[PDB]
Amino acid sequence: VQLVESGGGLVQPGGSRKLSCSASGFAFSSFGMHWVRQAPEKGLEWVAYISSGSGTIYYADTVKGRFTISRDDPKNTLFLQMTSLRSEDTAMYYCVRSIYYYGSSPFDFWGQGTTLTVSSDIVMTQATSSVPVTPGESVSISCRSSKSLLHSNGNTYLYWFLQRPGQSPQLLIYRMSNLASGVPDRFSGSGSGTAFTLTISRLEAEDVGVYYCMQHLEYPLTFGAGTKLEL
Amino acid sequence: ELDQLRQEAEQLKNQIRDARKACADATLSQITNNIDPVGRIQMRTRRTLRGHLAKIYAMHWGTDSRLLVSASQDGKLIIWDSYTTNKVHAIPLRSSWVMTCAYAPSGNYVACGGLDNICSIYNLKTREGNVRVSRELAGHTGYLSCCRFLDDNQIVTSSGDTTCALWDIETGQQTTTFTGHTGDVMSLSLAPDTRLFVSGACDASAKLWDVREGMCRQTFTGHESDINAICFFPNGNAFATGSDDATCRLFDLRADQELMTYSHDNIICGITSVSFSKSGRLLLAGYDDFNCNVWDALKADRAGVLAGHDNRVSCLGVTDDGMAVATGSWDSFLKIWN
Amino acid sequence: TLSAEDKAAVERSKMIDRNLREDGEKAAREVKLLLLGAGESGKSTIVKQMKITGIVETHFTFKDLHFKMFDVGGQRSERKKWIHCFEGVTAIIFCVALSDYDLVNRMHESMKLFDSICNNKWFTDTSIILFLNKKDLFEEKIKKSPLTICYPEYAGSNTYEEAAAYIQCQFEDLNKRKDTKEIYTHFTCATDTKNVQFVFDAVTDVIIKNNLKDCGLF
Amino acid sequence: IAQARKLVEQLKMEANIDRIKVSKAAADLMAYCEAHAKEDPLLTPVPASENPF
Amino acid sequence: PPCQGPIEIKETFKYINTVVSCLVFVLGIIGNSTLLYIIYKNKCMRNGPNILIASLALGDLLHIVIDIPINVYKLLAEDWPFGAEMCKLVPFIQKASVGITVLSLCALSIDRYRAVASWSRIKGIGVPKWTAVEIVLIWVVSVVLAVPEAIGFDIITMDYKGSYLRICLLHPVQKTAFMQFYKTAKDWWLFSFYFCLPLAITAFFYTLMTCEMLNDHLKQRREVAKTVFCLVLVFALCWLPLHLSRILKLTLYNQNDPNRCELLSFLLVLDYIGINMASLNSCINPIALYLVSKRFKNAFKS
Amino acid sequence: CSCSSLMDKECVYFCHLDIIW
Repeated sequence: VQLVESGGGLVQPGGSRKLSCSASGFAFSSFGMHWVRQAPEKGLEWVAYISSGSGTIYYADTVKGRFTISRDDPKNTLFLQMTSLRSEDTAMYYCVRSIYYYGSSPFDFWGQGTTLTVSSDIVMTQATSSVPVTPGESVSISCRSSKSLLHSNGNTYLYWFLQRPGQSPQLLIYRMSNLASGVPDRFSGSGSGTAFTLTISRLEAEDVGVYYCMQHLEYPLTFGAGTKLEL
Repeated sequence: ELDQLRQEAEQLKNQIRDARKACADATLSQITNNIDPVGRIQMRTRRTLRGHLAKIYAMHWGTDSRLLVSASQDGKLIIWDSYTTNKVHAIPLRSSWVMTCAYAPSGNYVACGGLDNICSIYNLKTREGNVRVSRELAGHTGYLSCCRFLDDNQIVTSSGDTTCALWDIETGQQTTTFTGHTGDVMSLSLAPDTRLFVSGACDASAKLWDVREGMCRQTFTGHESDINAICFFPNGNAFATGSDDATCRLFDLRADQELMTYSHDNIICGITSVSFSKSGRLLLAGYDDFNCNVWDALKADRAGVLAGHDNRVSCLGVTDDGMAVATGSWDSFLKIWN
Repeated sequence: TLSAEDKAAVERSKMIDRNLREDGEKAAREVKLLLLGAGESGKSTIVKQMKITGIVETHFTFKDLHFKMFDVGGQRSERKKWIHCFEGVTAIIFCVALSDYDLVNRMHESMKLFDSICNNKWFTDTSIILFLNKKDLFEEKIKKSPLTICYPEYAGSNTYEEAAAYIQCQFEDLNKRKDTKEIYTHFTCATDTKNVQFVFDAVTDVIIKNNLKDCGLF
Repeated sequence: IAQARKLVEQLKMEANIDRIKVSKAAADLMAYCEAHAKEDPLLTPVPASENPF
Repeated sequence: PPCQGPIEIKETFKYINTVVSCLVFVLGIIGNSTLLYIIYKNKCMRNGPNILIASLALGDLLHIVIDIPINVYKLLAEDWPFGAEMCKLVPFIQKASVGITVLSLCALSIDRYRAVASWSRIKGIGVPKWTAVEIVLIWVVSVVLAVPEAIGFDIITMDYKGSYLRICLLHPVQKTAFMQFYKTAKDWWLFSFYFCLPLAITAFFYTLMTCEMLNDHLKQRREVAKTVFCLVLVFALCWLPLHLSRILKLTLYNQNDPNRCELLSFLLVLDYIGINMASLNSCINPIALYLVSKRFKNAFKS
Repeated sequence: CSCSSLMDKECVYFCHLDIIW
């Protein structure tokens, strides 16, 4: 499986550009798609969402109308077309798959990411942004929210992501408790509405990066401030 | 010489019979009168699954007690959420003729068998996100009765070859073969300890086997017609069968005999699917007369009727949690009763 | 109410339901045929004509309707426990070889099987398609063999046409019902698709009859 | 003829089994049934607070 | 020009019509009720034609229930003691019921023609694609065409030469000019839309079905062709009289006819017979189901 | 039932004798 995005380049303010993403290794039609924007220095920000078979589309309030999206299932391709680009849109854009059923784990995979250069919300709160760590030491990362993330159905729609320096982030825990496939068991998470945490026991190498808490209770999908590890 | 062998066999059978009769000293009916009966039980319908367009032939619950797999003759088997009635997946089959569908305790694999003498295992939790066929356990020489998962690498199937087979998922050949039954088997059950399993065939007799060794330790008789469903008592020391005699005979493991038969003069059709409760005070039976009955597993009396279906109920399942019961009939309908 | 993920799950379920309905529509415009018969009863040649371990599904088509057949008699298994699975089949094809009328009582066993499948409780309405193979060699053998051997209670002229008519009528009389169940006979005319045309026309006729019955005009 | 040998060996193996008294089994079954009876949502109906439906 | 004026209903005709109407109404309601029960039990044979038959039975039962009691009681009191709302509502309901009945018959004809003319989607048990469109279209078109009578009739009390009237009539004088244009020749539209159009379409489609239709196969083809055409002929015979009576009292009525009084009396009796025969057609279709198909025959055998 | 005028003692009589239709 792999997502390869392209069609990104420097343009002028007020211009237009359309970026295409090609996916392979999996059933393109069975997965909903999302676009997310990583600022040149700041954290992630969700852009838009396309449902399975284009049945539903969601746009972030800052890019409504000015941005639009489409999917061509037969050739496993996604299109994000915008016009009248502002100078603030210069960032790196990622395409992410997500499938929603009982016991499913959306945001499973992440695109490579394409840079871009131009010349109501449930906010997620992270107390700190930089903490020094050493190998073999357990560390807890806390994250607060503007509202309780536990829904009446019993689920806590919270996700945690690690972005190592240089590459796309990956899902760490989904629904705040369940470990994803392929992630080590040393990670764990806990907490309650509007105040959650993630525990790393016996820290080792390759675990240094920026840690983000993201909410999926309702749209838009806001991210956390992001906590970075230091050695 | 051969007549001597026949005489020895019948003499041993008679000695077994008289030993059982000597060990038979009382009945459950004469003592269940002491304990009060439950009385009347009502199971109001809660959910109905309107997804199939053909008669279903098997259903099974998951260990999570929320997901259930239903297999219909339409050639597509569906995974259902009990709580929200959402079609999680609908796996097409290489052959629409399907008799059984098993669910792994870990839930990552689903077994399903049909008239091709092949039980296929599909893998659910996959990297690609699409449900593809993992394995096929061919080479059974006879239609499939039911497959049941022991572990994610062990499964026991029951074939029309009058045999049961313990295969290996990773390898693809049957490590253990169980035979001896005269007629073809039609149902199979696993004890909760997963150390012994029973089998019922058209011989009107049910025989249990040693999983570790691989041979049957004993057999029980007394039925009048073919056995279509067997359910193990939750304690793992007894069970009740079901035939086309409308008789839900009950047998014990440690007593090695039959306690009581469950026969009433109102119903004369067959028994399709038997089930127990978590407690074991009551059992459920889905007959061929379009309605499901719930007897007292100890008092041997009709404690109510579940008549929510307009056609024969091919299968029924009870949650291991004990919350609800799913009934699946030939009208392409699954109904949830709490 | 429902969360966003719940709404996504509901939409996915509805999409899968649309897929299921489309698949059922595709399979509904399709005719199911249950082919069965005794040992070496011509089924090998029948599938030979209709193409260009337990269930041998013959898949083919015609000008339309994409006929499907399910050979089940080739495998050796039980008699009447899986037969209820084929309930709702459009039509049943019966293939009996006429050259087995002398080899052994085989004709009697074939008649017993035909009676079994005809008065079967599940097959109350589905019509029956007969096929009589090796009719030419049947004529040769009845030229070389007498006719009362098959039926002691039957005597007549040892002529091919009267014997074929008599055996067809004898097979047809075995049913216990006529109003709902109909018997369609053939003679295995050569190796051409004329048999295929005949089965297509019979399927059309029975489809029309069942459709009228559903409409209440029959 | 060997099938007779197999059947008689199986039958005699099933013959030598240390079974227990029937009334003992009935009492044990009753005890198990009553021990888990009060925790049976079907035998004892549940108020509409733990009802998953 | 005053006539002698022996305009009245004979006692014997009233007496016989009472029992005739009671019997027809009872038979219709019981047949339609058992048809509804059997249709509901037909979840194995739930299909487009089944839904159409159920709709026809429901509309027919509603039509009989609304029409028969008040019309027959008019033979008793001939005073209409009911209020303005019922007075203005009843004719609209009866017209809508006749419309749904005739359109249901048309839908039955088109479905039972496409049964042998459209043997492409040969199967499918359940709710079809666009039959639900047709049934709702029929339901809305019935009221869409029957609305003017909901604003046409009105109670007005005249001092007759010997009595005080309670006439719930289509007023000769009304405000809306479209209403006057409607009522000037309303019987023409009634006859056309309720008899000629349904009879024409039904006969057209059944004749097409018979043409596409042509051993026991041909005998059954002839039997079914006879059945559908006999049903159509019975419908036509039973629905001629009402429209014919309305037309005769419309155009053959003169303004200075000394004999017209007697004439009018005859029309009166004819009118009654017509509506009775109308309800008779209402009850005819269920019996046709029993006397044709073994399925509904054994269903009635319950 | 319907009439042309409000002066015809006969057509109103017919309407009183007419059915609801």
